[PDB]
Amino acid sequence: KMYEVKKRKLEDYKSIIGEEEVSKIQEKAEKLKGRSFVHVNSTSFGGGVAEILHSLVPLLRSIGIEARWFVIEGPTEFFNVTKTFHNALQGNESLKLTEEMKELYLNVNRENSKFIDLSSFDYVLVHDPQPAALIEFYEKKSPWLWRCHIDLSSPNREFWEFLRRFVEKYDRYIFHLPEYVQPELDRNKAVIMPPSIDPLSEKNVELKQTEILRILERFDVDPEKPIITQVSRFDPWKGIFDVIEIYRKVKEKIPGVQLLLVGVMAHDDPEGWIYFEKTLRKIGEDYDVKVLTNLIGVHAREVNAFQRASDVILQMSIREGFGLTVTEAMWKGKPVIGRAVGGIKFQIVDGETGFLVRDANEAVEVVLYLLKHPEVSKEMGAKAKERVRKNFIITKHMERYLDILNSL
Repeated sequence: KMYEVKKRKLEDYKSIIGEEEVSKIQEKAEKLKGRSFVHVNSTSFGGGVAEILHSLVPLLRSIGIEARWFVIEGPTEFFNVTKTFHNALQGNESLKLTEEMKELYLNVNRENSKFIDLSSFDYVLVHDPQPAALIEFYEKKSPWLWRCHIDLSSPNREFWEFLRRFVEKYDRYIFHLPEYVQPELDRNKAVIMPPSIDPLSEKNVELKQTEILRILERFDVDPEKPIITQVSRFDPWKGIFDVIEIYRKVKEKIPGVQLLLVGVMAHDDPEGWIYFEKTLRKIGEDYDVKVLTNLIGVHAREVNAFQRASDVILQMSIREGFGLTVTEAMWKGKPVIGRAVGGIKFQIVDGETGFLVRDANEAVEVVLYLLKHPEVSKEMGAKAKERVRKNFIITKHMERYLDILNSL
């Protein structure tokens, strides 16, 4: 039941990246002019990958590459199975792979493969596990790349042994960061490509001051008082309780300080909602702390407003992937205080773009320092934006793809 998904042009980013960068990109694109580059995944809706593809595809076409995008479809059971796969591959050991599951998985993949001859494109890229087995139903005549968005450092063995038979047939395995790659795979075929942000999406586009204020008021956020923020999915290893504590320490000296705990989570995330509830219990009736989620109307655009209005942003994760929330904050010129883990450690240049702290106590002095030194804050912020502009925006993401395709 596979379907292809139905305006972004490199020109739209010229003002952001400069003519030089634009030429460099067009240069690399030249060598691939006319070639078909197709993407395959499981959804054209929501944020994350889908959101990026909605801009990346038209963006590639603007530089002359026949980029197309297809989404596989399947019964709800297929996704319950792939949901199980996702968790198992990321480490959950209590899950079991049954023959019924393998079959359903392979059959759904077999079905989707009938809709279009993916093997006829010059370059085929498959995102994540759900459609990895598509490479199995064609006569491979060109390069097939596997884009992995999850953590495969220590997978439930039986699920990985099953999936690797398909994955091993790809010419490249593209991971977010080192800590997520599966070390068993051929070293020269495994490649690192961090996720990126699209400066023009709802989450990152620069909002007008009137809109930001209209959003802050709607959520009872006072822009005239200090604001510290952490946007993250509610989970136990995100330092949410540490941030609450940091906020309380800071409040002893800056009584008007407000804390924004922002998070968007699927309804299919009980553990997340359970933690969300425990956070509200911990906070109690201190309403200077705002818990902002999609349960109560928070979406991309308001998350955008919350980050812009923040004086300081934190990311006290104990566990973290690349950490795009840090990328978003840095793009908005905000100094970020975080723990040196995953992409947080990679993105923050301590003392330059933000600060890497070890515990809550350090975090406290740094937010107080930043609150006291707005000039240092602006400085670090500008440098933080510059680092994102040169490394983690969608056009650099697209350029990384060109480099890969060209190396084939």
